[PDB]
Amino acid sequence: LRTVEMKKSLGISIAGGVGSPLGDVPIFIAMMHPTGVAAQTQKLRVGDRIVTICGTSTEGMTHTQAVNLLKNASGSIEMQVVAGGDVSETSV
Repeated sequence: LRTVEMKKSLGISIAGGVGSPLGDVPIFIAMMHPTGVAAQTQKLRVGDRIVTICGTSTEGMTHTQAVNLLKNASGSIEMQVVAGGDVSETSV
């Protein structure tokens, strides 16, 4: 579990959520802009699953809900993540 505080775009591409094309899966980081704010933290990784955003659980969030929250936010944006662990995919 890692907790990150970012100030803004965040420079991440998020995927997953309730009702995703693969069913209800945790929100996750699918890509990251190489020079963006997320990259600059050196604490987020592609494949991280997002457990909380702006101090609230992602349990039950759809992809649209999570994206709208992140797009709308400014100031300090808290995120907590867990590593994907190569559990549901494999890094090559």
